[PDB]
Amino acid sequence: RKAKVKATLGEFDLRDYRNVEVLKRFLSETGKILPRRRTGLSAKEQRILAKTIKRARILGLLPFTEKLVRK
Amino acid sequence: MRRYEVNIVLNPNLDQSQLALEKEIIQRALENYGARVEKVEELGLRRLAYPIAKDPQGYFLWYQVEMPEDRVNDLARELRIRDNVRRVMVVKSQEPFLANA
Amino acid sequence: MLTDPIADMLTRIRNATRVYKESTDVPASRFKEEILRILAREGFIKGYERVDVDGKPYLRVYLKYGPRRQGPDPRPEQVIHHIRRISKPGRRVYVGVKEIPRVRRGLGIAILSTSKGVLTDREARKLGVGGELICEVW
Amino acid sequence: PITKEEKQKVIQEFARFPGDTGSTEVQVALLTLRINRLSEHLKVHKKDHHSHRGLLMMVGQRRRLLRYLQREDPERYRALIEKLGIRG
RNA sequence: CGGUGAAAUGCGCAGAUACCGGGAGGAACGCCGAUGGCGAAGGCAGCCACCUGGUCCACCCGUGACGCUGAGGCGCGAAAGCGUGGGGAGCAAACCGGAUUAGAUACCCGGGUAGUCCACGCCCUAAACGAUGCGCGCUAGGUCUCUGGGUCUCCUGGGGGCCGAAGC
Ligand SMILES: [Mg+2]
Ligand SMILES: [Mg+2]
Ligand SMILES: [Mg+2]
Ligand SMILES: [Mg+2]
Ligand SMILES: [Mg+2]
Ligand SMILES: [Mg+2]
Ligand SMILES: [Mg+2]
Ligand SMILES: [Mg+2]
Ligand SMILES: [Mg+2]
Ligand SMILES: [Mg+2]
Ligand SMILES: [Mg+2]
Ligand SMILES: [Mg+2]
Ligand SMILES: [Mg+2]
Ligand SMILES: [Mg+2]
Ligand SMILES: [Mg+2]
Ligand SMILES: [Mg+2]
Ligand SMILES: [Mg+2]
Ligand SMILES: [Mg+2]
Ligand SMILES: [Mg+2]
Ligand SMILES: [Mg+2]
Ligand SMILES: [Mg+2]
Ligand SMILES: [Mg+2]
Repeated sequence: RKAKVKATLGEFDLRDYRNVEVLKRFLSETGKILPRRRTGLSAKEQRILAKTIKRARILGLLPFTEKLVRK
Repeated sequence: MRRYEVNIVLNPNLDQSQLALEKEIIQRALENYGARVEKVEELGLRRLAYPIAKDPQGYFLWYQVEMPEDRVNDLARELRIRDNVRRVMVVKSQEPFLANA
Repeated sequence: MLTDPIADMLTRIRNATRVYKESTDVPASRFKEEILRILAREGFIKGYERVDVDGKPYLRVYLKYGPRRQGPDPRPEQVIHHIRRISKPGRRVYVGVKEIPRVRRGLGIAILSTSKGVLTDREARKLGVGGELICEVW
Repeated sequence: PITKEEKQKVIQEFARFPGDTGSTEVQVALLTLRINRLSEHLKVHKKDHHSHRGLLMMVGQRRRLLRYLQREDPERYRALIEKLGIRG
């Protein structure tokens, strides 16, 4: 239990593909859509999120991929 | 008929009197294809996550319209001809799924 | 779908008993209740009682067992050791009187459907008639 | 698709008496709809082999209902067929 | 440079590889992604909209046995493969060359045509597998999971798994 992104957030719309400030938090240091293990999301939730992020990337708002910066 | 959500992304560099004219030509395609507009949100411009059309920003339009179903596809590739449009994405409206912890 | 409801009845009783159920319900039917009426007399079941499941006609069959046993498995002797359907749909089995059989040297039953009723092998052979050979029991 | 409003007007058209949400005639009717509606889709989409499957099922079902009605009340069978133009 | 156990064939001073920017093209969709879902099977995963099948739950409203199975028939049917046309990045039967080896005539490496891709028409086979026909009733429970409903501690449907009563 490193940190669950379900808790660090109030309530939001999972079908909202424009809410970058939320969505941003379900991706990794790379653009990669986090695993349900780190998202804490339901089984149904994760599939919905999944599509919303895809929609939003295609819109230009979220990244397909990043580059890992050795921090 | 059905209700949707028209998204459009334009390039950020349009001077006011040029950006005004894409907003009208949009609104006349809409007009044209039965698309009755319910409400609009100009979010202006955000910074993108990747270079769409080589430039790092993009100008954003949103339109909760009410087309007749079977013409939505025309509307889109009719919106998308206009050169200063970098991306169009129309999408069926759906009730928000809420989540917390 | 359901095709033999008398099979279904018998088999309901069979499976019930093997788990030592005290009783099981079976969707009702003038006929089935006759067969049960027989099984009652001959002591294979304590009796049946007509009941109602969700306003649906049913027949509560109350099963009968042996006494508990010693040894490492104590599940009572069965009373209905073997119940089995003979005439089935898609092969009916009619028997003339001088062809009605004997079940287990007289120790068992054959239940017969005749124009004079639902009879046991003995009951039928006494009234001098035969008919459809429904099941055998012991 | 078929909107509720559309289908309801079919129902009321064949309804054997005020409120009959689903007699034989009605079932055949609503089913006859769905079939033409789907068949038409299949003239355009000859590759939707999977949806054709459901069409046989719909058709075959329609036959069995009619088959029943023919035996049941042979008059209401003439009526219902003519009033929908079937068997051909 | 590439490449293997090592290495050569190959490519490179007509400037390759590595690096930045521009463009064209094809084919497949990383993360989500599961030991998950859907489908009658073959099979089906970027995103969107249109057209469309199956299906589950609640209400218990309508019909009133209208049901099940199914020789033949008819339709679907992975991959390879055939005909015509288009397409061709990557891959890659045959074939060409490098190595290995007692010999390779294969396994390894560098090439490469069919093919793999689209449409249309054929082909109709499979470890087409749950190697388990379809439909219905009956016969302890535990646990994990996808998905409905409730007076949602728990109760109640439909799927998917593991463990087990009786039995086999
Ligand atoms: Mg005789
Ligand atoms: Mg380059
Ligand atoms: Mg080319
Ligand atoms: Mg399945
Ligand atoms: Mg398979
Ligand atoms: Mg009712
Ligand atoms: Mg009646
Ligand atoms: Mg009635
Ligand atoms: Mg059938
Ligand atoms: Mg059949
Ligand atoms: Mg084939
Ligand atoms: Mg092929
Ligand atoms: Mg070919
Ligand atoms: Mg060719
Ligand atoms: Mg050689
Ligand atoms: Mg090779
Ligand atoms: Mg090659
Ligand atoms: Mg039910
Ligand atoms: Mg449940
Ligand atoms: Mg289950
Ligand atoms: Mg087991
Ligand atoms: Mg055992």
